[PDB]
Amino acid sequence: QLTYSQLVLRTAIQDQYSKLSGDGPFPMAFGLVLSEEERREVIDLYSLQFQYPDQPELQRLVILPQAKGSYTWYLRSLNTNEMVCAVTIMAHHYETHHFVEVPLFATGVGYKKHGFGRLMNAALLQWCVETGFEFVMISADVKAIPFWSHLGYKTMEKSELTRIVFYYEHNCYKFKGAEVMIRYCRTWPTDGVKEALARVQKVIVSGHVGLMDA
Ligand SMILES: CC(=O)SCCNC(=O)CCNC(=O)[C@H](O)C(C)(C)COP(=O)(O)OP(=O)(O)OC[C@H]1O[C@@H](n2cnc3c(N)ncnc32)[C@H](O)[C@@H]1OP(=O)(O)O
Repeated sequence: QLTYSQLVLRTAIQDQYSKLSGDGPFPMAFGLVLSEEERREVIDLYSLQFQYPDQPELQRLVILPQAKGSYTWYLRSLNTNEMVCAVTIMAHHYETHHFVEVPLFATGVGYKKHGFGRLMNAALLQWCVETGFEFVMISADVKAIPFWSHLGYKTMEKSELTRIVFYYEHNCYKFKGAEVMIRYCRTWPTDGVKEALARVQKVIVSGHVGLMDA
Protein backbone atom coordinates (compact mmCIF):
# COMPACT_ATOMS: atom_id res chain seq x y z
CA GLN A 1 0.00 0.00 0.00
CA LEU A 2 3.14 2.01 0.49
CA THR A 3 5.08 0.17 -2.27
CA TYR A 4 2.39 -2.38 -3.32
CA SER A 5 -0.75 -1.70 -5.42
CA GLN A 6 -3.44 -3.41 -7.51
CA LEU A 7 -4.81 -2.21 -10.88
CA VAL A 8 -8.57 -1.92 -10.78
CA LEU A 9 -9.92 -0.17 -13.86
CA ARG A 10 -13.16 1.82 -13.84
CA THR A 11 -16.01 -0.01 -15.63
CA ALA A 12 -18.55 2.80 -16.12
CA ILE A 13 -19.37 3.18 -19.82
CA GLN A 14 -17.36 6.15 -21.19
CA ASP A 15 -18.45 8.08 -24.30
CA GLN A 16 -15.83 7.32 -26.99
CA TYR A 17 -16.91 10.20 -29.31
CA SER A 18 -13.68 11.83 -30.52
CA LYS A 19 -12.95 15.19 -28.92
CA LEU A 20 -10.98 16.06 -32.08
CA SER A 21 -13.99 15.53 -34.38
CA GLY A 22 -13.55 19.21 -35.27
CA ASP A 23 -11.78 20.72 -38.27
CA GLY A 24 -8.66 23.01 -38.08
CA PRO A 25 -5.68 22.21 -35.83
CA PHE A 26 -5.87 21.50 -32.14
CA PRO A 27 -3.03 23.30 -30.37
CA MET A 28 -1.63 21.49 -27.35
CA ALA A 29 1.25 21.91 -24.92
CA PHE A 30 3.15 19.65 -22.56
CA GLY A 31 3.58 20.60 -18.92
CA LEU A 32 4.97 19.47 -15.57
CA VAL A 33 2.67 19.49 -12.53
CA LEU A 34 4.02 22.41 -10.49
CA SER A 35 0.86 23.80 -8.85
CA GLU A 36 -1.96 22.43 -6.72
CA GLU A 37 -4.31 23.30 -9.59
CA GLU A 38 -2.35 21.20 -12.09
CA ARG A 39 -2.16 18.41 -9.52
CA ARG A 40 -5.97 18.24 -9.17
CA GLU A 41 -6.44 18.40 -12.95
CA VAL A 42 -4.26 15.30 -13.45
CA ILE A 43 -5.68 13.44 -10.45
CA ASP A 44 -9.10 14.14 -11.99
CA LEU A 45 -8.06 12.61 -15.28
CA TYR A 46 -6.63 9.51 -13.56
CA SER A 47 -9.74 9.21 -11.41
CA LEU A 48 -11.95 8.55 -14.42
CA GLN A 49 -9.68 5.63 -15.50
CA PHE A 50 -8.86 3.87 -12.22
CA GLN A 51 -10.99 2.52 -9.39
CA TYR A 52 -7.67 1.60 -7.70
CA PRO A 53 -5.47 3.53 -7.25
CA ASP A 54 -8.39 5.16 -5.44
CA GLN A 55 -8.73 8.86 -4.64
CA PRO A 56 -6.41 8.91 -1.57
CA GLU A 57 -3.82 6.82 -3.46
CA LEU A 58 -3.83 9.19 -6.50
CA GLN A 59 -3.39 12.10 -4.08
CA ARG A 60 -0.37 10.27 -2.67
CA LEU A 61 1.13 9.45 -6.10
CA VAL A 62 0.53 12.78 -7.85
CA ILE A 63 2.82 15.28 -6.16
CA LEU A 64 4.81 18.42 -6.88
CA PRO A 65 8.47 17.63 -7.76
CA GLN A 66 11.14 17.82 -5.08
CA ALA A 67 17.06 14.28 -11.82
CA LYS A 68 15.34 12.63 -8.82
CA GLY A 69 12.02 11.78 -7.13
CA SER A 70 8.47 12.07 -8.48
CA TYR A 71 7.33 13.92 -11.56
CA THR A 72 3.97 14.08 -13.32
CA TRP A 73 3.71 15.53 -16.82
CA TYR A 74 0.62 16.18 -18.88
CA LEU A 75 -0.51 17.17 -22.34
CA ARG A 76 -3.12 19.92 -22.41
CA SER A 77 -5.57 20.73 -25.20
CA LEU A 78 -5.26 24.53 -25.43
CA ASN A 79 -8.64 25.18 -27.06
CA THR A 80 -10.50 23.50 -24.20
CA ASN A 81 -7.92 23.51 -21.39
CA GLU A 82 -8.66 19.76 -20.96
CA MET A 83 -6.08 17.20 -19.88
CA VAL A 84 -5.50 14.77 -22.75
CA CYS A 85 -2.83 12.42 -21.39
CA ALA A 86 -0.67 12.25 -18.29
CA VAL A 87 2.11 10.22 -16.80
CA THR A 88 3.53 9.95 -13.28
CA ILE A 89 7.09 8.67 -12.82
CA MET A 90 9.58 8.02 -10.06
CA ALA A 91 13.24 8.65 -10.92
CA HIS A 92 15.76 6.43 -9.08
CA HIS A 93 19.50 6.68 -8.53
CA TYR A 94 20.72 3.53 -6.81
CA GLU A 95 24.44 2.73 -6.97
CA THR A 96 25.47 2.56 -10.61
CA HIS A 97 21.76 2.23 -11.62
CA HIS A 98 19.93 5.32 -12.87
CA PHE A 99 16.38 4.49 -13.95
CA VAL A 100 12.75 5.50 -14.10
CA GLU A 101 9.55 3.68 -13.14
CA VAL A 102 6.04 4.64 -14.29
CA PRO A 103 3.25 4.15 -11.68
CA LEU A 104 0.44 5.87 -13.66
CA PHE A 105 -0.25 6.61 -17.31
CA ALA A 106 -3.65 7.51 -18.75
CA THR A 107 -5.31 9.08 -21.77
CA GLY A 108 -8.61 10.96 -21.19
CA VAL A 109 -12.15 10.14 -22.34
CA GLY A 110 -12.67 11.15 -25.98
CA TYR A 111 -8.91 11.08 -26.71
CA LYS A 112 -8.13 7.35 -26.66
CA LYS A 113 -6.74 5.52 -29.67
CA HIS A 114 -5.60 8.75 -31.41
CA GLY A 115 -1.88 8.19 -30.73
CA PHE A 116 -1.58 10.38 -27.64
CA GLY A 117 -0.22 7.56 -25.45
CA ARG A 118 2.54 6.87 -28.00
CA LEU A 119 3.32 10.59 -28.14
CA MET A 120 3.50 10.97 -24.34
CA ASN A 121 5.63 7.82 -24.00
CA ALA A 122 7.95 9.12 -26.74
CA ALA A 123 8.33 12.42 -24.88
CA LEU A 124 9.14 10.58 -21.66
CA LEU A 125 11.80 8.37 -23.29
CA GLN A 126 13.28 11.47 -24.99
CA TRP A 127 13.45 13.10 -21.57
CA CYS A 128 15.00 9.98 -19.99
CA VAL A 129 17.67 10.02 -22.69
CA GLU A 130 18.32 13.74 -22.25
CA THR A 131 18.61 13.33 -18.46
CA GLY A 132 21.02 10.61 -17.44
CA PHE A 133 18.67 7.59 -17.25
CA GLU A 134 19.63 4.14 -18.51
CA PHE A 135 16.20 2.48 -18.61
CA VAL A 136 12.47 2.83 -18.05
CA MET A 137 10.92 0.03 -16.01
CA ILE A 138 7.17 -0.77 -15.83
CA SER A 139 5.18 -2.78 -13.31
CA ALA A 140 2.47 -4.08 -15.65
CA ASP A 141 -0.79 -5.62 -14.58
CA VAL A 142 -1.97 -8.28 -17.02
CA LYS A 143 -4.40 -5.72 -18.44
CA ALA A 144 -1.60 -3.14 -19.10
CA ILE A 145 0.85 -5.62 -20.75
CA PRO A 146 -0.56 -5.35 -24.31
CA PHE A 147 -0.40 -1.54 -24.15
CA TRP A 148 3.17 -1.37 -22.85
CA SER A 149 4.23 -4.06 -25.29
CA HIS A 150 2.81 -2.03 -28.19
CA LEU A 151 4.84 0.97 -26.94
CA GLY A 152 7.94 -1.18 -27.38
CA TYR A 153 8.53 -2.38 -23.79
CA LYS A 154 9.55 -6.02 -23.18
CA THR A 155 9.60 -8.46 -20.27
CA MET A 156 12.70 -7.66 -18.21
CA GLU A 157 15.11 -10.64 -18.25
CA LYS A 158 15.38 -12.47 -14.89
CA SER A 159 19.12 -11.70 -14.60
CA GLU A 160 18.71 -7.97 -15.16
CA LEU A 161 15.97 -7.75 -12.52
CA THR A 162 17.97 -9.78 -9.96
CA ARG A 163 20.70 -7.12 -10.40
CA ILE A 164 18.35 -4.68 -8.60
CA VAL A 165 15.79 -6.99 -6.96
CA PHE A 166 16.38 -5.92 -3.36
CA TYR A 167 16.12 -2.20 -4.12
CA TYR A 168 13.11 -2.78 -6.39
CA GLU A 169 11.17 -4.79 -3.78
CA HIS A 170 11.71 -2.06 -1.16
CA ASN A 171 11.46 1.11 -3.26
CA CYS A 172 9.47 0.66 -6.51
CA TYR A 173 5.70 0.68 -7.09
CA LYS A 174 4.57 -2.92 -7.62
CA PHE A 175 1.19 -3.96 -9.01
CA LYS A 176 -0.20 -7.24 -7.66
CA GLY A 177 0.69 -10.09 -10.05
CA ALA A 178 2.44 -7.74 -12.46
CA GLU A 179 5.07 -8.60 -15.03
CA VAL A 180 8.18 -6.40 -14.95
CA MET A 181 8.86 -4.73 -18.28
CA ILE A 182 11.58 -2.47 -19.57
CA ARG A 183 13.01 -0.37 -22.31
CA TYR A 184 16.62 0.71 -22.43
CA CYS A 185 17.08 4.35 -23.41
CA ARG A 186 20.06 3.53 -25.64
CA THR A 187 17.54 1.84 -27.98
CA TRP A 188 15.27 4.94 -28.18
CA PRO A 189 15.39 6.40 -31.75
CA THR A 190 16.38 10.05 -31.99
CA ASP A 191 13.36 10.66 -34.27
CA GLY A 192 10.90 8.84 -31.97
CA VAL A 193 9.08 11.97 -30.80
CA LYS A 194 8.82 13.46 -34.31
CA GLU A 195 7.40 10.19 -35.71
CA ALA A 196 4.80 9.91 -32.91
CA LEU A 197 3.74 13.53 -33.28
CA ALA A 198 3.33 12.92 -37.03
CA ARG A 199 0.90 10.07 -36.22
CA VAL A 200 -1.44 12.29 -34.15
CA GLN A 201 -3.83 13.85 -36.68
CA LYS A 202 -4.90 17.50 -36.40
CA VAL A 203 -2.57 18.30 -33.48
CA ILE A 204 0.17 20.94 -33.37
CA VAL A 205 2.40 21.32 -30.30
CA SER A 206 3.14 24.77 -28.94
CA GLY A 207 6.23 25.34 -26.80
CA HIS A 208 8.90 22.71 -26.22
CA VAL A 209 7.95 19.50 -28.03
CA GLY A 210 8.69 17.29 -25.02
CA LEU A 211 9.03 17.39 -21.25
CA MET A 212 10.97 19.76 -19.03
CA ASP A 213 12.10 19.74 -15.40
CA ALA A 214 11.00 23.33 -14.42
C1 LIG B 1 -1.85 1.68 -13.67
C2 LIG B 1 -1.62 2.21 -15.04
O1 LIG B 1 -1.31 3.35 -15.27
S1 LIG B 1 -1.81 1.02 -16.30
C3 LIG B 1 -1.19 1.53 -17.91
C4 LIG B 1 -2.26 2.08 -18.81
N1 LIG B 1 -3.31 2.77 -18.06
C5 LIG B 1 -4.60 2.44 -18.13
O2 LIG B 1 -4.96 1.29 -18.37
C6 LIG B 1 -5.61 3.54 -17.88
C7 LIG B 1 -6.78 3.47 -18.84
N2 LIG B 1 -6.35 3.41 -20.23
C8 LIG B 1 -5.92 4.47 -20.89
O3 LIG B 1 -5.84 5.59 -20.39
C9 LIG B 1 -5.55 4.27 -22.36
O4 LIG B 1 -6.41 3.31 -22.94
C10 LIG B 1 -4.10 3.83 -22.60
C11 LIG B 1 -3.14 4.73 -21.83
C12 LIG B 1 -3.91 2.39 -22.12
C13 LIG B 1 -3.80 3.91 -24.09
O5 LIG B 1 -3.67 5.30 -24.46
P1 LIG B 1 -3.99 5.77 -25.96
O6 LIG B 1 -3.70 7.22 -26.05
O7 LIG B 1 -5.33 5.27 -26.36
O8 LIG B 1 -2.88 4.97 -26.79
P2 LIG B 1 -2.39 5.26 -28.28
O9 LIG B 1 -3.57 5.62 -29.10
O10 LIG B 1 -1.25 6.21 -28.22
O11 LIG B 1 -1.85 3.82 -28.71
C14 LIG B 1 -0.48 3.46 -28.47
C15 LIG B 1 -0.25 2.00 -28.79
O12 LIG B 1 -0.97 1.18 -27.83
C16 LIG B 1 -1.93 0.39 -28.50
N3 LIG B 1 -3.12 0.40 -27.70
C17 LIG B 1 -3.99 1.44 -27.53
N4 LIG B 1 -4.97 1.14 -26.72
C18 LIG B 1 -4.71 -0.16 -26.32
C19 LIG B 1 -5.39 -1.04 -25.46
N5 LIG B 1 -6.51 -0.73 -24.81
N6 LIG B 1 -4.86 -2.28 -25.29
C20 LIG B 1 -3.73 -2.58 -25.95
N7 LIG B 1 -3.01 -1.84 -26.78
C21 LIG B 1 -3.57 -0.63 -26.92
C22 LIG B 1 -2.13 1.03 -29.86
O13 LIG B 1 -2.62 0.10 -30.80
C23 LIG B 1 -0.72 1.53 -30.16
O14 LIG B 1 0.09 0.44 -30.58
P3 LIG B 1 0.43 0.45 -32.15
O15 LIG B 1 1.35 1.60 -32.40
O16 LIG B 1 1.08 -0.87 -32.41
O17 LIG B 1 -0.87 0.59 -32.88
